[PDB]
Amino acid sequence: VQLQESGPSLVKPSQTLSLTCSVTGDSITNGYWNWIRKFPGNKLEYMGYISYSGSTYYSPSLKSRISITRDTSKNQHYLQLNSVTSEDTATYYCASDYHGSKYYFDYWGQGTTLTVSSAKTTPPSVYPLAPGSMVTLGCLVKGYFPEPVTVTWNSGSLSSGVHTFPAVLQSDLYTLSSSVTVPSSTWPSETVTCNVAHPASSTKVDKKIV
Amino acid sequence: VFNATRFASVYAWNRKRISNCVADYSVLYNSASFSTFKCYGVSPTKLNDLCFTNVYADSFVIRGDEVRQIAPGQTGKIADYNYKLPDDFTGCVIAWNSNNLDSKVGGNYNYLYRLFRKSNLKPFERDISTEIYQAGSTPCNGVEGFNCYFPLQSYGFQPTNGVGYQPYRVVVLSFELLHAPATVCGPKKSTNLV
Amino acid sequence: SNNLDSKVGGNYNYLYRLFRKSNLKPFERDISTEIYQAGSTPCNGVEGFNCYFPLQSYGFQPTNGVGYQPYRVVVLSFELLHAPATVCGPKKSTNLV
Amino acid sequence: DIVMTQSHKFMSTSVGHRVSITCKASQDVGNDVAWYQQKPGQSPKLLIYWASTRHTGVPDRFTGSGSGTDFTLTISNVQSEDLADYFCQQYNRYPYTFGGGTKLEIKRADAAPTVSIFPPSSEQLTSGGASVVCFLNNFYPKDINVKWQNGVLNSWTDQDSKDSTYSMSSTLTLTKDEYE
Amino acid sequence: SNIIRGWIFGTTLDSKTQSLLIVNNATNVVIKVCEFQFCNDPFLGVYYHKNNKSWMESEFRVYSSANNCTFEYVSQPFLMDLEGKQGNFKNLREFVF
Repeated sequence: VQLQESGPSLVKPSQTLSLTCSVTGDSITNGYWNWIRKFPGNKLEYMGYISYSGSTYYSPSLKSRISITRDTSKNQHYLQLNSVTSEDTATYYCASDYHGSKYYFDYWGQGTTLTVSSAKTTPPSVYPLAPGSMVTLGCLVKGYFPEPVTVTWNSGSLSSGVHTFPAVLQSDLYTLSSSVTVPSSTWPSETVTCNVAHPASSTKVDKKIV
Repeated sequence: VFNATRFASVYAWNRKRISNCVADYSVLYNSASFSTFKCYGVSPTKLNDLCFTNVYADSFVIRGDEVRQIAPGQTGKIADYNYKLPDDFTGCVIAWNSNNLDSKVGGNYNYLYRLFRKSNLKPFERDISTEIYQAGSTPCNGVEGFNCYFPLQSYGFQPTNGVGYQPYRVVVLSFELLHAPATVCGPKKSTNLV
Repeated sequence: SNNLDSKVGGNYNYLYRLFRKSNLKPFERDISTEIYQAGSTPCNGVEGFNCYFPLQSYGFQPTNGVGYQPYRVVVLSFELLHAPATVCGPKKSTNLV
Repeated sequence: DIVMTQSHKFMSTSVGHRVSITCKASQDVGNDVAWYQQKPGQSPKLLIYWASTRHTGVPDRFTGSGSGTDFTLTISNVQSEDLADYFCQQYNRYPYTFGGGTKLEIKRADAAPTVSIFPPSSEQLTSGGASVVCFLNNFYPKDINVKWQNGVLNSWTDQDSKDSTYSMSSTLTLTKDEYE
Repeated sequence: SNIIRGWIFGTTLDSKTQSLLIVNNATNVVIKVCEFQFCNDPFLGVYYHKNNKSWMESEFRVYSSANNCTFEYVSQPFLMDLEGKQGNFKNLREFVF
């Protein structure tokens, strides 16, 4: 079967984090579904799983802050992570146990990014940079909090010549900086759209360079 | 062992007589199959090259915070009071969760454990007595009193409790390396007589 | 050292950094001694329109007192770590009979 | 608690040799060894199941065997595209708790990096900003003495697959009064 | 005839760790401990062996570059006799490492 990861991306600490992985293709009558967490820094921590009969197990990495529920009629699985903190920010995935054709299979889902923080939201200010064989364009993100946020070029479709720099430490806020390269054969016929999004406040800013 | 219906208490556990065979080393628990991952006594993978005389499948149900206390020569709340492994213990202790298997409506109060005792347990020694004995440095002198502790305690096996108080079924790989003629070996090829 | 680093009119041959982002780590050597430029017009190595010099030059004059006198500063750095102590003078002056 | 004892977090190898990743566990399974593979920027996929076959999309060079303590992942003729995260798990009993992890790298010789400093643009000076961008190419390893450090936003990328080197980009975010 | 000059020591003979080599270029006996980038075949070279040799050595094909040096020593300078004499072996040197 195929899973689809979902859930809220803004959860305050010392609360209950809920997720939803829907099963598409077959009902919850045979098989096993597990929940994993992908931490940055070459780490993959396992949390647990649930079964169709009702028996579940828990990983000994968490003492008493892990609980997995599901629903047979809704064909969805749930994850209840209690006592969240800033170190629990990781990428979530959903897997499924399946046997068939004399081989073992472990299908994977899509994945989602969840950010757990207690800081308040701050709307960013996007300001493009005018140029003055290759053309140098820029898009500065000044006045945003916290670090980091969603920042890409052409909605992730542009990867050649993209140089993403980390933020600097000002007195109160942070400031991003990024610059790409565009040849003169497309300038100024083709424009580059700077896409800066803020999932913590549902702010999506689209600025084009012209 | 893990496909059984239920296990007995920590003092009157149902063991299986295992002799004159080779254990199933084809499908076992290595890459953290269960919660508890502990081995004591000897090197943890020196089991196929050595033979063992008396093998018993000691299986009992404990809490979540008591699965790492079963160890030879190590103190604990159930090691020196309920079950003491012998000095020639060469196996491992590994337990899995049984919250949806051993629980019932209202809680299962059929499992008990001894918390205090007058002296430490001998190697390979068990006791099923439920009487009141000396707790610590101050004896109770019969009935519970004179500022002493209560030895006989009961497990709070409830399905609405925390994960640390859940019932956990254990399997004790009681491989004893004694001077007796051994019966259980590993899947190895022995040499000839030189 | 007023015999070599003291000239009439001011010694504008050496520079120093005026501003930066924040504080620096100990023993951070930066060899950036050229004129910074952020515009399109080249400054050609000299100052001019939109050609600022943040590396200001010092001033050494023989008519100045002890406030702006050239000090040949030699910093004697010492550090103890897990490495064995080697350079502080391996021997000393003793006597014998 | 699960104690997955490993020798080193990062293992060095070369193109054409044999990768040796050993999960030094304190137990034994037998003939059921499983391994994982997670490429950087992709989803974690199944790599080795039941210690004798492979998954869809897995080449024939990925295999795993061992007995007792040392379970060694065997990769013959390792290419530059085999830089991924490997984890130790099983498929015999539930739950499927993973292992520590091992990131691979290509052992090469060190070299002097190329320093190239570019001047900032004219649009940042009008708004009141500054950014001194300096690039460093063809260096090894990722942790060297960068020369042109405090306040400079250094960011190192992954290992290159052309000549087994690294790449990085460092900027100096300043203002109008700090640059002039 | 003064062909053997020194030796090359190290872990894997590259710039990964600190390497040890001694270069005898017929002027000084210098021992440096740096991270030398050794090639597939390091050696030396003497020019004009037939005529106008002048007992000097100029070519250096040991390593490409080096960084993070630890030890460096310069001995007493001398004049190495690079004359192509005929006869028996004259220099007998033993070394224990």
